[PDB]
Parts: sequence; structure tokens; C-alpha cells
Amino acid sequence: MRNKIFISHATPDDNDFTRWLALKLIGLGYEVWCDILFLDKGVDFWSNIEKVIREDTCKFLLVSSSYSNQREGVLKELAVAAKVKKQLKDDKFIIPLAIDEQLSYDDINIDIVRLNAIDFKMSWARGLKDILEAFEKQKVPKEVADASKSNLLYQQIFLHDKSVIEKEEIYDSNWLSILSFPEELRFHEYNWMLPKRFDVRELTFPAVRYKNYLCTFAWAYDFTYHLPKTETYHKSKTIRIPTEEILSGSYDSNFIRNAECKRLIVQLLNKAFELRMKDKEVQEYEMSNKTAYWLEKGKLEKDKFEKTMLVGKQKDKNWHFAISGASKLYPFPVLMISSHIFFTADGKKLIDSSSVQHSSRRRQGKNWWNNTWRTKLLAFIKYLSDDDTSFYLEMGSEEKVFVSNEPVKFKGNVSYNI
Amino acid sequence: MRNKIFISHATPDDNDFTRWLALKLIGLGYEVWCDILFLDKGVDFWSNIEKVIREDTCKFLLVSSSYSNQREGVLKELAVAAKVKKQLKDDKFIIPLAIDEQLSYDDINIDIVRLNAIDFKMSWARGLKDILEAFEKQKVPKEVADASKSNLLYQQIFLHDKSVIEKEEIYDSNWLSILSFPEELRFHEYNWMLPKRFDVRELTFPAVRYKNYLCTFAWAYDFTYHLPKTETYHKSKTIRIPTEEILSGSYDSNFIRNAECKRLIVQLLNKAFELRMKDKEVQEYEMSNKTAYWLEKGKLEKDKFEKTMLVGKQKDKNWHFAISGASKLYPFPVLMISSHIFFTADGKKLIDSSSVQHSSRRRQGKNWWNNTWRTKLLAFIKYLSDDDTSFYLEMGSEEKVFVSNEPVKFKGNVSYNI
Amino acid sequence: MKELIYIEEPKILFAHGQKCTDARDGLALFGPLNNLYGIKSGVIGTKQGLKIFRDYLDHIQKPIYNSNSITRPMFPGFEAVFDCKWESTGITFKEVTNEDIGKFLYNSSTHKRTYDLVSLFIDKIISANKNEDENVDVWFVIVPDEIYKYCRPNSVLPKEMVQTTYNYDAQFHDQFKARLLKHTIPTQIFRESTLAWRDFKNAFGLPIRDFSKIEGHLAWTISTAAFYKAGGKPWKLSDVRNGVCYLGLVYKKVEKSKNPRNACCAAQMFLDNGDGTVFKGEVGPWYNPKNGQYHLEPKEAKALLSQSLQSYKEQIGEYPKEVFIHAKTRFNHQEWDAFLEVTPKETNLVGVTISKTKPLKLYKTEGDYTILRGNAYVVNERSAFLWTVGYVPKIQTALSMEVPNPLFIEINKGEADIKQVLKDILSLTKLNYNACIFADGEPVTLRFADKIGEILTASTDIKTPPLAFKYYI
Amino acid sequence: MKELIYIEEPKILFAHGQKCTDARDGLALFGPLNNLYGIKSGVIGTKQGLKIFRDYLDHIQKPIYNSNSITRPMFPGFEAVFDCKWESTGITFKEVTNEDIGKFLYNSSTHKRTYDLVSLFIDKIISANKNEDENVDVWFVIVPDEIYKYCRPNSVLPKEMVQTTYNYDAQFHDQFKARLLKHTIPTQIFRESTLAWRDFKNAFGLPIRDFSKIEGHLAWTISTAAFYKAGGKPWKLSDVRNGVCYLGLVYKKVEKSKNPRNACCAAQMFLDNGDGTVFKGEVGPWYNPKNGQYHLEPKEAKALLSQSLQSYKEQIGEYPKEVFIHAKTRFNHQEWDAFLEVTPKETNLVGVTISKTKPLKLYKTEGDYTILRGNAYVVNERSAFLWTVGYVPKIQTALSMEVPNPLFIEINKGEADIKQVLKDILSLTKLNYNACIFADGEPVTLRFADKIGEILTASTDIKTPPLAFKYYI
DNA sequence: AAAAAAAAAAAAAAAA
DNA sequence: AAAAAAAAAAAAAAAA
RNA sequence: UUUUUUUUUUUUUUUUUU
RNA sequence: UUUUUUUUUUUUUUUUUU
Repeated sequence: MRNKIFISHATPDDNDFTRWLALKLIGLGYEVWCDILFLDKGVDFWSNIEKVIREDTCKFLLVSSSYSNQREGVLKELAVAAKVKKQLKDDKFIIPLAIDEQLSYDDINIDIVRLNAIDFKMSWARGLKDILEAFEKQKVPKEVADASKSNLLYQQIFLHDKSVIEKEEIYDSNWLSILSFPEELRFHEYNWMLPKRFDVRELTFPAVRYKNYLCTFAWAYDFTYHLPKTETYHKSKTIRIPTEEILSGSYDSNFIRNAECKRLIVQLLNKAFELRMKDKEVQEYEMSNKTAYWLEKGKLEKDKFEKTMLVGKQKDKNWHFAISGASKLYPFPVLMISSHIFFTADGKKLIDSSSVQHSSRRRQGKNWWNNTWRTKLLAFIKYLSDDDTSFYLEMGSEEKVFVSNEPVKFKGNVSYNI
Repeated sequence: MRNKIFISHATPDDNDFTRWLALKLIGLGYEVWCDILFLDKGVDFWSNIEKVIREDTCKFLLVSSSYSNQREGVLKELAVAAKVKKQLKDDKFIIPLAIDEQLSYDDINIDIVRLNAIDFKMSWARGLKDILEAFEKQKVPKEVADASKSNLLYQQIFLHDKSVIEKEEIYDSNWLSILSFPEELRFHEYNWMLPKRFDVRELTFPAVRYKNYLCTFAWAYDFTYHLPKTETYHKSKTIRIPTEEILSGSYDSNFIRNAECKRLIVQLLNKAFELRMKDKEVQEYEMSNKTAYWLEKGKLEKDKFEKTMLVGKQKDKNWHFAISGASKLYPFPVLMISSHIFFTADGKKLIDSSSVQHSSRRRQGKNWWNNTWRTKLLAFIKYLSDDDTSFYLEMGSEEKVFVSNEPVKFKGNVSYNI
Repeated sequence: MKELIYIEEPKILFAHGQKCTDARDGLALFGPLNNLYGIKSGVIGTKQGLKIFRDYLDHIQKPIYNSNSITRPMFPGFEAVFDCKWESTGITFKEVTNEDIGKFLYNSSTHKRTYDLVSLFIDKIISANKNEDENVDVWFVIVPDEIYKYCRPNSVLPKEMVQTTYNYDAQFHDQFKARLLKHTIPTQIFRESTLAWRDFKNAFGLPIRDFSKIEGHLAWTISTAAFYKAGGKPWKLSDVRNGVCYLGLVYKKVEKSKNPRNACCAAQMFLDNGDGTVFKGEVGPWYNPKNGQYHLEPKEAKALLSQSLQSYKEQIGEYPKEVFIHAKTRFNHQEWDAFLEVTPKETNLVGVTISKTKPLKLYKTEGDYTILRGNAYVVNERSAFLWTVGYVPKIQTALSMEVPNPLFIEINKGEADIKQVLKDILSLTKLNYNACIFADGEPVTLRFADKIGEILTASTDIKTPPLAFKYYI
Repeated sequence: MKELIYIEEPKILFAHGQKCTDARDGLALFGPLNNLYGIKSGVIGTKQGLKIFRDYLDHIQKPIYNSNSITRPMFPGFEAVFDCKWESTGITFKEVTNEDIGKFLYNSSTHKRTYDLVSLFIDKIISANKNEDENVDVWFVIVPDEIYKYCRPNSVLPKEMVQTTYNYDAQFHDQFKARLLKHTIPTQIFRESTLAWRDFKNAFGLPIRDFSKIEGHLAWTISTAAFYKAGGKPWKLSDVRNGVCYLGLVYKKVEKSKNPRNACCAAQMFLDNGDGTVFKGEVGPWYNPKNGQYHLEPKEAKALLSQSLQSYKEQIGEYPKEVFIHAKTRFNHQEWDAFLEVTPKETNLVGVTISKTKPLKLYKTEGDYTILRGNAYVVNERSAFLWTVGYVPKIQTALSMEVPNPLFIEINKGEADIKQVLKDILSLTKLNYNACIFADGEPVTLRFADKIGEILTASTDIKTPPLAFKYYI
């Protein structure tokens, strides 16, 4: 018996409306057959369409549109449907569907101008309800209404060619591993031997004043230049502490809290990072809270590192790749890094207007996608490297910390394709 | 050409739905032909229906109902419509309309069981919209939608057999004309000659004390019995006033205001009315503000006056027709009357419970229509009459007022028929 | 030979500009003026009471046949007449346990129990408005019959069933609608007796409220009230001239405060630019000292009339040309001096009094039927009698049961043509949006003003009350 | 070898019980959960602005094609998707002359001019609610662009065009929505730039807001917002367990009063008896002294949690079995002591913090695209990172432009299984009824709590504010 | 008056 | 403390 | 404010050290 | 209070007179 539906349309142009109509007709309990309904094609669909129209199709639905009005394939299935119309002796067989307002009823195909069409130009819901009312009027065979099949075929056909897939992928990060730390942290007994109204930022190596003890990893007599009074300190007065257990967190005393002891470490790391990048002779821009460092035009060969560009030219303003480093010890010992972009009018003086700087940065980032960001970040990190596999932060005469020049690798089991 | 509509129905039973359907189809712009559409009938409609179906009818509409399912006339027009169906070669000609929920699709006529029917059992609006959608589907001829013809035929056919008509009718009222008044109103100079702490209600003739002057229409020496001191009054001290100009309202003085002078008249008339009905020896019931007077059982022959009943028997309680009189001088000189009904358990003592009295009065009035009310009111008015054409109120030895026993006649130019 | 004149029946407009004397017929054939897409009805009350409400709603979803079609047109269904579908699905229901009524109804103090029940409903309905994402157009609150007969004044609670505020009045419906004014929630009070009464029987075994012969009429009027509350306009007028404001004054008593204080209220009706009409209450309630004055001082007279003239002006733009002040008590010169002071020269102020006190009764020669509705007995140029209640051919039955009582129309002040004022009252007797009736026995301005005054006299904390009839009738 | 785990995409339910990951697709095919019969939209603003609103409305009455269908589904029309028809006819319009803006906008004082404009709109909309018999579901208020750029703080009025309160804030939209809370009127603020922008051009001759490629998306989101405001539920969840209340805590500043006072607000979501879900704000705003505390005292903690537990109980009947307190700042023991005091033993209280502060950024080996939305880096049993923003295949484009920033989920107190809490946040990122988006970059409880706090910090006279989102978003 | 971890209000712009 | 010409609140009932 | 996202501006507070 | 209508109960005030 005939219980299937044929819907003719322009596949490259009328995909949306045909898909919606097929989905709703299936959900309402009708066996819908369409070209876009099935995923994959063979040489046999040319005969398949004709045999379906001749034997299994009980009724023809045509998507009337400017693209589908005069399409050779559309006209050929229209002719097959029309001949089936003649041999079936069923007047209510061809049901055209006009969905284009630009296609007037006086410009439709000759085989359609004499057939009543359901109006979809104004309201699609009204057209669908008219289709329904006509269909229950014509006693067309149907099954129990069930949208489960609708959603089913929705997943297997639509959105199936591109979705989530399972495959392992390697991932990087802006986190930088720290290879090593000094064996012990030194608190030196200075008291008057260090002036009370003295700032520790200008001192050579990083050092922070906690209570009366100077917090640094360096040797006691390393601060002779900035502190001439420090020539006669007794190293036995140091309360040097095994930093390894500080990282483990096992240490605890009334003298210092482990959270507070770890508090002093990150500030020392930040000061060492700032001092090291000062040693690299790189300029700086003042941020609201942090400090960002960029490169001039001429410091690098062609203002580029490796095969990667780091400083470019845009109209009359020079954009410079910049970084900002923060030391965090909670998840892992990591010198965290961030990406920032700043502009210079001549390449040596920074623009003092914040609004134009922000506008230029966002304009340059508008077209900046994934790969360029990673390339420039990794290039700058490799530029600041002291060795092939790591770079060190100078914060003592014999005390050093090694930080990997390679960002922290991560592994993800789920990815996709373009 | 065929552009008319046939609607078959059970005229004595399915009038409402058929009328509504015809009215709406006409309003939407369709030429509707129906039996109830035309007002008046002849011998020729038997041929008219057949000729309309054969020539002018383009389509058959059937009102499917329990009353119209197996009606010989309905079946004969169904057969004519069906034969027209065959010779016209139009499959969508018969459109049955099922409007009864008690008539299942398995009990409809044989010629209808094979034809799809539009469901009116649940929602009439849904059925009408389905009729429409099918009709625009079938390209049925139509005119421009216009409800003016609908409302037009609504007035000429429906509600036309009974409406407002113009013809003079005579009318009566509860107003009673007053034929005459005394020529002058007397204010007597009593002062100490009438005791200050004396009530005037118990005095024989009506009289009201205004300032120091006694307001009455009677002669000065008529009050000797209740006022023995009044034997030596000088009639020259009276300030008698021409009541005719009081009614005209022309009189005015600082002594008395015309509105206040007219104020004293109505109280005197009310007192005279009360005294006269006391003279008639009729009992009274105390109302909230007024006083109502009724008749016993036995005072009248068969407790009836003329050919009219005035006191009747109902279960164990005796209802009595009662009246209340008010004198009003603003529109016309009229002794206004009202109708009140009271009940007595034995016919001589009134029931002291107000709730049961009200319930009995409303129960007896429930079936009391127009004519009985007028008959009893006019009968009581004729009973209280002193002469054939008028009755008088005794309010002076030689001073009397004549009030017509016939209520005020009115004329109306508009009336109708049952 | 005194003559009686009859005024032609006023014509009320419907959708698509057609006219019909009977509101029911015109609404049935032509539908309401505006298109309402749907009514989201909210139901609150007993869970058992929900079943009766659903049964009545899906009963009126179907056509209803009354006893006699010629006397009263049948009810065909809400969607067929109103072009708006309104089913039992999608209704927002909040459950009210019968125990909650049990704690508060079974209270010795009448006012305390009334306040308790009113609060028990009002707090829940306010929480419904302010808590659920669902939108509700109008609220159908259902209360039992025991509460109805034991939540009103003069109702003595039987001692055997007594189990256990004064600032508010014991009138349940009026207080219920007054406390909702601050939140502007259109609500409708029902009893299940007014609902499908067939469950209830008397001692004899018959329904107490036998509505079988009137079921179509009750469905008609309930549907009309629900549609009007939903924000729809059932019908409008066509014979009212442009630039004509009316106003309707009614005085009511306030017992909660010392001295009755004679609260005064007003309702306003006029026309708009084009064809639209406005029929809204215009109430600024003006209290009047002294026990039985019923005459408000010139200051509040100026306030009232200035407010009315403004509310006309911001809607039209120009002052009304003639104003027919309607009230059912006469006025002295005290109000009229101030009224003339505040009115401009162009405005023609007219004051008309309506009275049922006069017991004028007409008597026909023969027949068991009453007089036409519309006859006028012109006493003089200033006074006349109008019989707006009685028999009209279209409804086949007299609007009254006993002999009708006419309206006493007298123009207290101004000049006024008597024919026009006796013609406007007959037109005004049709705007009873609260009840689907052919006509009303008094101008609706007086009736609706009395209703709004009764509602506004139930609460003393009301400030700037709403003045649309959706929250009142 | 650290491992990355991905949570399956949450499923949100639609009408007739079908499920779809994308809200837009599921709403298009299956429609909204409840049936709304119609939307009576009210329009107030400039008479010229009415034309643009009507043009946009009858534009969206028709299907709209966007730039790329695979990236964003096209907009097919309001009635096709929502099963609710909403046309330009039947809209209630109140005219606002541009001169009225001219008097008040052209004012030197920013706060005074903002209050003047807000009052000029609010008094008219209140009069519209309380005067016309017409019923309005939601109000579409239209304001020009000159007002928009000169009715907010930090907006300097140019001297050449200056022609001519402090208790309220200059934030126009927030104050406008706050002053409407007393009357509970769902309203929507628009600018004609957000409307049909094709009229406006920049100095170059191009529209300032080029929305041609996004027209379908803007129509989708505007239709979704209008439907939600009208009292409809677009979609609901299916993966949330029964007996699970969440609550979302956000702290906001109040500048009108001395000291910021740290106003605190909350939003609540849970399940009902059966399948229904409730997503409503639960705000009792609790002010916190001291400038920068952000930690509320135990008394207000007890008040808040007792109110939330009650509002759960009267809707379900039994206390929630586990509560996942959501906030984007951590808590100290001061609140938790009181919280444990008020909770019963059966309830399992859990506190979760969400932070965007941590600049953890992931880097893929190759490609110009970002990470999946749903990956979780489990730091330990107590802390994890969730990338709710980024690329998802169904929308073909990364939800962000630069490298996404993940959410820092840490269970401050309680025990909590990490997988479940990292699974609930991903589900909660879908309930953005204010914007038809595939997903949101944070749990909607935090976002909507922030929104309601911003609205409630604009007015100081608010008492018992409404707690339904219709009047807020 | 500094130091780092934590804090919200505000503006500018781009695509979704 | 009356008179009448007016005043509103309240309950009881029957049909519309 | 149809949005969402990504930044740039400031300001603030706590724990602690002088 | 879906109504409407018709009553019966009370009470009250004003203008006026002692």
C-alpha cells in the first residue's frame, strides 16, 4: 500500500524549511521520505526516487520557491508525480507549498498554476495547520503521534557529521614549572645593623623584612655593597629553615606560620623575576596592579625571534608583545605568565592615553587567533631562556632557582576536528 | 451558475444552530438559502426546494442530529441532494454537520456513514473554522464579506413578528384627582385659649399648630367639644387666606412661606384621610413610617366587593388587601395611593412576626399578576367611595374636599400585543 | 388628556461596527470589540472545590440550552461568543486546606474571623502573584457555603460548633476586594453553590438554588464578567454625543471610624478622540463630616470636579462642553457655587437627580403584562418619570416581577433639555459589564459608583486607590 | 601524566518531554513547555519610536535568515517557535512627547535628570496600569539614544547643549526596574538602536551597531526574553536530582547611604513534586556594615537560610536533603556556624565558590580553535577547574574570542563529591532566560543574583520586594 | 605608607 | 417631640 | 540596557610586619 | 457575592413650629 510522503525542494537553498517540515510531519505520525532525510548517497537514488514516486508515494508535496521553481531535477520529479497523479485518479494528490513572497502566483510553474497551494509566505504555523486540517480531511494514513522518532533521526542525520569525539590530545598551558629551589631559607639577625628607614626593593637580591628578620635565600654576606654595616654579621645567628618541608607544609612554629612562610616566598619570586627581566634590559609599562614588559624595535633581529614575529607595524603605531609573571604556590610550584599587548607611536615611547591603547590592543587582537597567540608567547618564553631546557632567576651569589622554559604539559582525552 | 447553499435541519428542534450557521455564512459573504430564512410559506415550497437543489444549489449542508437523522422530509432532501451529487460529478458536495454528542458516528444515516462530517459536538467555533478552511480549499464562489446583510435579514426575519408597534392606549394610575378644596384656610387666634401642652391629633377635625395659629380649614367654633375654652373666640381675629392662590403659589408674606404654607396642607389631608378611614371602621397595621389599613373577614359580603375578591384564604393564614394614602401637591393635587398585603392567622389579629409576614406576602404576590392587582385596588377604591363619581374627606362642619373615586387617566400612544 | 412619550431603544455597538439592542444577541453574533488571545485564570481555594470549578468550566466550554430560547438566548460556549478560548488546562492553582478555614472560621468574634479568612486568602494570592513565574490574568477564588453564611454581619455562630480586625468591616467580599487594591489584582469571588449546585440538596432533596431553567443565563453572565475582568471590552455605545462627560455621585457610610463620615465616590464616562469610549470610576473618596449631611463641602467639590475635568482633558485635550452630573440625592447651592467657580464658561454644567422613592405605579386596562421599557411621563420642563424597568418585547418577560417602579429624573440646576437627559439615562442603563442583562433598572454610573463606594468603605489604609472597574466588579 | 576529564553535556527538557542540548534548536522544534495564548504588549515612549517598534515586530513576525545557519540557527518567527501569536495590533500605546525629554534630559545634574526621566516614565506607566480597562502582560518601553548616552554616571553633558534625586542612583535601567517593584509590572527597556538600526549611520555612513549577520540571533533572544517576561517557561532541566536546593549568594555595594553597607542578595533553584522546577530569586536583602567585609553576620545568615529552607518546605513539604550553597566569594566559619545551627541533621549543607580570578589558560598543540566546553581539571578532591566557556561543536564557534578563562570551583566546607558539583555547575550554565544562548559562562544563579542585587541597590524605599525574575531581567 | 591575596563599580568595543 | 419629604444599611426571598 | 565574551581602567578590604 | 427585581424592617437628617 501507499503510505510514504515525497517532498521536492532545492537542496542547496531550501534545506531549512524542508528539514523542518519533514521533522514535524514525522513527529506528528507520518512516514516521510526525502532526499535530505538520508545521510550518504549512491548511484541508485535516481532510480530510488522514481520507484518511490511510482509505488510507495501516496501524495506529492512540493516546496514552491524561486530556487525550486525552474530546477531541472525538481521539474522531473514534478513530472513523475504528475503522471502518478493521472494514473491514480486522485485529484488531491499534488499539494504545492509556496514559501517565497517574491514568487507570485502568476510566475509559478505551468503544472502548478492550476493547483491550489497552501500559503507559507506569511505564517509557517498557519501553513502547517492548514496542511494538517487538509490531511485529516483526506483520511491520509497515519500512525500514533510520537516525536521520539523525530528526535532520533534528528541526532543520527543532523549534527551527526560534526560533534564530540573521543581521542587523546596533548595540551600546553601558561604555567611554567620550577625545577629547583635553594635548600634552605635564611633569616638574618640584623636589628640596627640594617637601617630601619631603608627600602629593600633597591637591594641587589630579593629580600623582604619580616618582623626583624630579613627574608632571603641568599648568603649572609652577599648584601655588603648596599649594606656596608653587614661586614661583621655572625652566620650562627641565622635561623635557616629547610624550604623543602615548607613546600610540603609540614613545618610549623610560633615564630612563623606555614601560610605566612609560604607568603614570603611568592614575593621573593616576583622580585627575582622583575630583577631578572631588568637584567634582560627590557622596557616596562605600568599596569593597574601588575607590571608588563615589552621589547623595543631593534633589540631582536628583524624584531623577531626564531621564525616568529613578536613586534609588528600597524598604520602609525607599533604593537609590542608583552608578558606579566605571577608566582603561585597553591596548585604547584609555578611561575604563572599572562599575555598583554601594548602600542607605541614611535616604538620607544609609550602612549599615555589609555583609551587609544585599549582600542589599538583590541583592534590588533580582533584578528589574532589561537596559533599566533601561542607562537608569540612561546617565542618570548624561549627568548628569555638562559639554557636550552630551562632558565634561572638570579637571586643569590650561589643560590639560584631553575624554571623550565617549556610550559606545563597537559593531556586531554577528548578533542575534535575542524 | 450554481452559487446558493442548501442547509437541511429539523425546523421544530434545530432552529438555533441552523439560524446561527445561516447568519454567519451570510455575514462571511455567501448566498445562503434555507427554509427558516424566509418568513411566510405557500404551497409552492415543496417544488421550490427541489428546483433549488437541482439548479441553484452548488453544495449540500446537512445538520446531523438525533431529531434530523430519521425525518422523512430531511431524508427526501438528502436523497435529492445525493442524486445531484451523482449527476454533478463533484465528490465534495455533501458536507454533513454533526452537532449532537448523543448521536454517534455508528448510528448516522446510511448515506452519511460513508461521508466525512465536520465535528460540532465539542466546539462550534472549531466546526465553523473547519467549514471555512474547507470552503476556501474548494474555491467555492463568494462575495465580499459584509455583515450588513446579515443584520438586515436579522431584523426583517427574526424578532420581526413581535416588536414595538404604534397604537394609542388608555392608561390608569395610583394617583387620585381632588375635585375641590375649601375657599379659604383659617388660622385662629387662640394663644392661652388652647392649652400649650395639648395634642391636636385626637381633635375631631384635622388641625396643626403653627407658631401660635391653629392651621385648619374648618370653622372657628367647630372645636368646642374638645376645647371648651373655644366658646368665646372672635372670628375677626382670623387671618383666613385664599387657598386658591396658595395652590397657584402667588401668595407670599413674611408671616408664612408659600412652601411652608403648602407644607401644612398635606399633613391636614393625611390626617383627614386617616380620620375618614377610621370612620369607615377599618383596622390598621403599623408600618415603618406610614400606616396601612385592611379589611376583616365578614365586613364585606363574602369578603368581596362588586364581582371582585378582596380577602381570600391560603392554607391557615388570611391575606388582606391593604392600602396606604399619601397627599402630594407638587405635580398635581392628588391623594396618592399604594398597595400593601398583610396576613392574619385567624382573620382578626395580625401576626407580630415580621419575617413570616413578609414571606407570606411575597408568596401570595408571586402568582399575582397585572389584572388581579388592578381589580383589587380599584375594588377597594370603589368600596371607600361615598358617591358614584367621588368621595369626600370629612374635615369640617361645613368644609369638605371632594376626591375622585376614579384614578387619574393617562394616554399612551405606544403599546403592543401578547 | 395627558400624553405619554416613548424614547427609542438605545443602540450599543459591537465588533466590526454592527448595532444590536440586546447585548446578549449582539455579543453572540458579532463578538466583543477587542480580540483577547487567552485568559490565564488562577484558582485558589479548597482542593475539593477545584473539581467543581473544572466541571463548570468544561461545562460552559460546551453549548448550553436554557428553558426558553425566546425569553433568554442560550449560552453556546465561551470561545464561540468571545473569540477567546479559555479551558481548564493551564490554570494556576494554590491549595487551601479546609483545616485552615476550620481554625479561623470557627471563631466567636465575627470581625476577627472575617479578617482572619480574608488575610488567609489575600496573603496566599499575593504570594502567588509575587512568587511563581506563571502569569495570571484574573483570579477565581472559591469559598465554601459555611463560610459564606458565617462570614457576614448579623450571622450568629451556633454555640455547639464554636471552637474559638475590628478596624475592618465584616463584609467578606468587599474587604477581600479592598485589600487587593494596593496590588491591582483582578479577582472574582465564587461559591460552589453558584458553581455546579447539583451536588447540593435541601431537606426535601432538591437543589437550594434551582438554576436548571437559568443555566444558560448564568453561564452568559459569568462569561461576560470573566471577559470584562480579563481586560476586554464587550460592547460600546453609538448614540452619545462628543464632548459629553457625565459623572455619577453616590454617598456611602463608614462605620469603622467615629461618626459615619459620609464617604463620597464618583464614576465617570465619556468619549475619546474618534470612536473609543471610556467608562472608568473616578474616585478620590471625599469624606463628609456630620451624621446625616450627604452634602459635601465646597472644597472637596472643587477637588472632585477639577480632578474629573482634568482626567477628561489629558484624555481628549479640551474641556467637556456639557456635563450632566448624575446623583441619586439632590444638591443644594453649596456644591453648585464651587462647581460653577471651577468650571470654565464653555462648559455647560447640568445636575440630574434619580429617585426610586416616588411610588408612582402605572396600571394598564387589560393583560397580565407590564409597560414598555422606555415610556416617559414628562411632568414639566424640569421633571419627568422614566420606566427603565418593566416589559420589553425582545426578552418576552417583564424585567420586574411586581409592578415596575420608575426613575424620578429631575434637573436640579442648569437648564438642560428634558428630552436629551431622559434619552441619556436610557442609554446609560445598558453598561452593566458585571451582568449580561438586556438592561439595568438604573443608570450604571449610579450602580457602579455605589459598588466602588461599598468596596472602598471596607478599608481605611487605602491611598490613591485604583480607578478601573476590573478590580471592583 | 595529569589527566583531563570531560563532563557530558547537560540535557534540558522541552515541551512534550523531548531533550536537546542546544536551547535554540530544542525550542524551535519542540516549542515552550507551557502554552501561552497571547501577549498583550504595551508600548510607551516617543510617537516616532512607535514606528520602529512596529517595524521590528512585524519584521520578526516573518522568518529571519542569519549569516550562517550552522553557526547560529535562523529565526523563523515568534508564533512558529513559541506557539503564541504576537502581532503589532492590539498594543496599548501611551505617547511621550520628545519635548518632555527635552525639559528633563537637558539638565546639568546627572542624578536629578535621571530621576526626572525615570519618574516621567514610571508615573505614566503606573497611570496606564491603573487607568485603562485594557489588560497588558508586559511593557515595552522605548527610549532614544541621546538619553541613553546622557542618563548614566560619568556622562558629561556638553556645555553648548545644557539647558538647565541624589538619594537614587543615576543608573537609568536599574532605577527604572526598581521603582516598578512595588506595583509588580513586568517591563522591558529598549533603545531604537537595539531596534531597527538601519536608519542610523555613523560618520562613515555605516550603522554603528552592524547586526545584519546577527539579526536572527537578536530576534531569537528578544523573543525569548519577551516570552519569559510574559509568564512562560521556555525550557527546564532533567538531570537534577530530587531534594536538591542550591541558592546563589552575591554581594553588591550601596553608595546612596553612608558606608557601602555591602548589600547581599540570593537566588534559589530546586525541584517540585513530580517534574516541575522552580528557578526564582530568594532575596531578603541583608545589608552588611564595614567597608570591605563581604562576610555577613550570623544573625542575617540564620535569617537567610531559614527563609530559603521555608520557601522550599511550603513548596515541597520536607527539608532539602543536600544544599549546594553557591557564591563567588569564599566564606569563613562565622556564617557556617549559624548555617549548621539552623539546618537540620538530615540536610547536607555544601558550600562552593566560583572564581574567574585565576588566570589559568590552556594551550592546544595545533589549530585555530579553542577547547571543548565541559573539560574539568581536577586539582584534588576539593578543587577543580571547569571550562564552561570556549568551543562547543554544535555552535561551530568558540563562546569566547580570546583564550577562555575557566571557573575555579572549590568546595569551601562540607564534604561534597567533586564529580557531582562539577556536573551541576555545567547544568546551571544553561538557565539564561534573559538571553537565547547555547550556554552561559557562569552558573545562572550567580548571574541572576548579581542582576537582582544591582536592581535592588537602586532604591532604598523597597520593602518586601518581588522575588520573581519576570520583574528583574 | 609600603607589601600580596582578595574585593566591586565603571567604560569601551566585538562579535554572538 | 411632633410632622412630612427625604436619607442609607440591612436581611429574606424569587425568579432572571 | 537583545546579548554574551574578552579586556582595560581605578578604588577597597582582610590576614600580617614596622 | 452570576444576577436582577420586587418588598418588609429599622434608623437618620434637613427646612420649619412650640
